[PDB]
Amino acid sequence: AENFRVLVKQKKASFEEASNQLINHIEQFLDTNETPYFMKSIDCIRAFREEAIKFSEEQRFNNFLKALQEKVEIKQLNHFWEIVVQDGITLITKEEASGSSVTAEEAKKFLADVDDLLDMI
Amino acid sequence: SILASESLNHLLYDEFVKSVLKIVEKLDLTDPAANLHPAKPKDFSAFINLVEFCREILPEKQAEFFEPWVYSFSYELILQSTRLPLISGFYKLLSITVRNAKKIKYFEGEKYSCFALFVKFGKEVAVKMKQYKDELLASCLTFLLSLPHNIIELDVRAYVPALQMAFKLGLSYTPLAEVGLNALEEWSIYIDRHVMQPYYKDILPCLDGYLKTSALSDETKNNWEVSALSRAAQKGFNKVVLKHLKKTKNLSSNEAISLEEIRIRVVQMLGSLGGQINKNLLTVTSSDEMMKSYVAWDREKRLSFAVPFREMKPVIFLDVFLPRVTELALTASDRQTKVAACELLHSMVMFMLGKATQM
Amino acid sequence: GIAPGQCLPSLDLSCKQLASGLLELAFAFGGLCERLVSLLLNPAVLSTAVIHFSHGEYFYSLFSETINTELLKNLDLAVLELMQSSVDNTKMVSAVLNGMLDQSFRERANQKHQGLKLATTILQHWKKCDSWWAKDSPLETKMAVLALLAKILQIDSSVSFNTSHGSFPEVFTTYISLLADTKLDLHLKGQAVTLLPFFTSLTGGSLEELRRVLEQLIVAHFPMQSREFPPGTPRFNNYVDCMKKFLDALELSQSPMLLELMTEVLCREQQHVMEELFQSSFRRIARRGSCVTQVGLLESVYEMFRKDDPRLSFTRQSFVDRSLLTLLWHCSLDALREFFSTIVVDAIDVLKSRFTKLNESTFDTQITKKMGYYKILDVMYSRLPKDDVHAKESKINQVFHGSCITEGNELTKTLIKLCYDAFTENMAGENQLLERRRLYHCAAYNCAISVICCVFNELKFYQGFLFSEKPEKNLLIFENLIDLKRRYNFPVEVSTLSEEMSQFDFSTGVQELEMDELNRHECMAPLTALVKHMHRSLPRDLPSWMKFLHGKLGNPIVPLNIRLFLAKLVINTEEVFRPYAKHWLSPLLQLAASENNGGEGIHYMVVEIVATILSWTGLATPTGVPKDEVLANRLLNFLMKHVFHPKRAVFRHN
Amino acid sequence: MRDQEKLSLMYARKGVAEQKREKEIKSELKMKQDAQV
DNA sequence: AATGTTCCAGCGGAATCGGCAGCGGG
Repeated sequence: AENFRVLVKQKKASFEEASNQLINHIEQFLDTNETPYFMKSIDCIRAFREEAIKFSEEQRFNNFLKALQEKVEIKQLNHFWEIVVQDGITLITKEEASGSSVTAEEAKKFLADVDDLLDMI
Repeated sequence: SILASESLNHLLYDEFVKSVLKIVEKLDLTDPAANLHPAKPKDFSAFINLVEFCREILPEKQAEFFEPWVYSFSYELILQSTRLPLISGFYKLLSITVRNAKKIKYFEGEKYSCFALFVKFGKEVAVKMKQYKDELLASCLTFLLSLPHNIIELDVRAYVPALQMAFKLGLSYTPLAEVGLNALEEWSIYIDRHVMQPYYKDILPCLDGYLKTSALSDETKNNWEVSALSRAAQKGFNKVVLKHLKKTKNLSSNEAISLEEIRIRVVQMLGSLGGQINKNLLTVTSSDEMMKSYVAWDREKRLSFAVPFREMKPVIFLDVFLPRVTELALTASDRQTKVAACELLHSMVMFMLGKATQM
Repeated sequence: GIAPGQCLPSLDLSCKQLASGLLELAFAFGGLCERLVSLLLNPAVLSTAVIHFSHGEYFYSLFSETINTELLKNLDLAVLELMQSSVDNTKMVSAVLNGMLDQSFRERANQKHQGLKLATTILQHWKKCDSWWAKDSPLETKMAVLALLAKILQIDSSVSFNTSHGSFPEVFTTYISLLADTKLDLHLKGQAVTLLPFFTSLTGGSLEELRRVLEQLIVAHFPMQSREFPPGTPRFNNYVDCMKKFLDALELSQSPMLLELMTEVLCREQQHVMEELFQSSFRRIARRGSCVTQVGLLESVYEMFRKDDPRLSFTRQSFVDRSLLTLLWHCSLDALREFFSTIVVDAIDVLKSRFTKLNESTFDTQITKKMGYYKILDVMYSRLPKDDVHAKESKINQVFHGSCITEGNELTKTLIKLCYDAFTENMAGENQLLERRRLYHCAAYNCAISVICCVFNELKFYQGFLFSEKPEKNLLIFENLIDLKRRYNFPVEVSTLSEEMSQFDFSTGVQELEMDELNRHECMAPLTALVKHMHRSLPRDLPSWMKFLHGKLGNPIVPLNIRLFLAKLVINTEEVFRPYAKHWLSPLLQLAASENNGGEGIHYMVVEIVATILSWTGLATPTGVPKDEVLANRLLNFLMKHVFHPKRAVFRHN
Repeated sequence: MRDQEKLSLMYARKGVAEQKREKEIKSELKMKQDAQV
């Protein structure tokens, strides 16, 4: 699931039917505590970020970042937050819209009797 | 033919022979017929499987495929058999070798080396056979009588006691009787009709035991009792009967040879053997041994046994069955006759002892 | 003389033996080894009626035996100048090396020094062939390297296993490079992992590197969880092949490090595609000996289960449920005291904990921990004698400090009380984790069965522990064991040559009960077990426990599933309920006749119930009682009302 | 058994077993009668 | 040549019956 997963990521029929599936994949990869799974998940989110930027998918991008942030806050995982903040991935930061040239600030602003039975034996 | 094949048969045969030779070369053959097996146990099993497989694979397509292999095969087998004479299974391979080697002529005396090899080995084994037992002896007889002997006519006196031994070991092991018959046929036609002549009086009297059934052997039903083919036939001549006939035609009857087939072949041999030679089953027409056969074993009637009835108790004499009972027990040629004859002979001897010294 | 001069000089059985003797003489004359190697690697191509030759490959293929004998007579030279030409003639060099290797392997009986010398000499020159397994090398060459190495370290042993005894750094670098590449695919990596039983026996620092590269293999080459690609596709076939390779390698070398990978991948799926092979492998692992490494295996899987490891509860349960349990059962030892005493002290402590119902996640983790610990205790007690837990043995000696006045009955009651507390627990106010706590109660009762089956086989502790309930405070037993909501379906009807083939392998380098819906209730089998036990332990009725079952069974207010489960138990234990049959009519016949039996009036339990109830005829006399008579008549009327069932066989059966 | 095809294949194996048994017993009957007492 | 008769050819009803499938058992 290294190159075939990437080819799944690059394109499909619609902009769905592989989104939620890979959401489950990264969720179960986060469930197991092996770091390479976390690296695979960060690669997946990087690919999703570039694909959303290059395919006008800001809605999916921001919804996914908010959902994953809430989920990882809910569950007892820290090292995933460690690597994410070491990289920095959050919602769009330019103008809350498609395209602009504003430096990233939204990510920065959002992420700094019976008992007798026993003894009568 | 559909698959486009020029000489694949030749290569497969050659590789089969090479594989067999390699297996025999490293097998450590040091069940055994005399209280001895200081050898690897799983080697004889392998050897036996290979030997039977060879006998049921090698003889077919015996053609020029096997011709370049005879000398090498026979030489390896004869070496490793000379070093291991108690094997019972080098002789089977020798039998197959010689049968294939005389199916193609290969014998009119290179080739002469193989011929001298078999002359020596055949005489050697024909002398060593005199010390062997049932399976080893049967294999040795099979090999010996499988020798060409159309060309090995040399000292047939050495091979006659083998042939007749085979005839004795028939009546209980049919394949060996078949081998004896085939060998006698080959010797009669191909050997010169002047050196065989003094030996017929020795050979044929061994055949007599095969003519001892008088149409009383009805042990099994001599007709169809019930078959699915019979059931189908009883309701008409149609497709189901055709199917039952088509499946039963290719029964592949590999049961070796029935005893009645052997008896028929014995009669055909006797007839085909002439009328001069033919008379040699019997004795020699009022010599000493005939007139010794006309005298009762004992002149005075003993074993007077009174059969118990309700009122009489008449006396018969058991001393009149003893001859026929003994020749029956020895050479019954029928298992169910033989067991009854042996039982009666046991009882007779025991009666003999009892009357020898009773009250 | 074998070269055409005009298609091809055909050999024979004698034409080849002559040449064999001839060149055996030629080698007998003098050294001639350098010349022999020289024209053995000669690249002059031949052709026949196509070309596909090198006249050295043909030359070697013809003889290959006297050539190898001469090449082994003076091994050190021939090997050196053979690997001298590794780069330009890799095919023929590899073929000759394999030929000498398996020639020596054939001759490992008379000698042992020669194969070792050959292996050490090849390793001494392992640098000479680095282009073979380097990057950009053809994949066929890499497989050639793998097969060559497999032969090299299969002939004698992994004598290059420790402290760089041989050219260990080169071997290990080659092996890790082969396993670590990304362009390469799953089956070559499978034949690579076939060579693990030789490298999973070395100390840490490099075993860490092997573990890390194995983890990188498991990731990025295996399904997300499992069975995400369907059977038939090359992905599925390759994944299955790699799994079989891993499992046979693991069953060959009882290496703890492979457990934390095999069980790790097994137990993130609800049930794996090829799980039965996992359990067969584990059974093979445990049931052969070397008690210390068995303890190591148990400890490894136990550490996986016990450690914090924030993850799914289902995965943690699966750890013990599949891997550890099948390890414990099959064969560990009758004296495997190490894990035994290691777990006694800490299992009970976890059992003596308090359910922190604040977060569902931590509560689920606690339930799973207790369930696993106490299934472990179940298997402990089941496969273990009685004295070594009650007598003057290491029971008091380990649960308390040293020998104690009490004999062995401290841990017994210490766990039994909490057993009974767990499975006789009120559930009225709890509605958050139903199935999980149900499994906890079930396993509670299972190991209760196993323990009390070994408490000095006393006549009556079974009634007071297994069967005694306190309904006045909603302290029940079977209302906890049974789900009481899953409607059951109940369908209507359903020597020398062994050595030779081993040499060929080296050269090629290739070679009770019905589980329907209800007997699978994780308490059914042990229940029948202790019932058949305590019947065969020592006629109004047996003291109080069949009275308990009778009251729970012969009562149409006890909810349906308890009655069904008890009826199935009676069916499976009719052998022991037979001499008390006269009481088991109103319950059994009442259940069969009752039209509230489930579904359409299920026609499977009725079949077995009637077969059992009619088994003891001449006994139990279904007449003489008006309720019994009316129940029988109801049964008969209903039974003939439903006979047809268009299938002919079942109609005849009815 | 609700699957007619699976039952049929199981009896394919079974019936070829009785066919082989019948052929081998028919072959054996010859010498079995020949040497029977 | 107009027509009626004879003759030949073709279709269908009805009874029979055999085997062709498909369907259970071994």
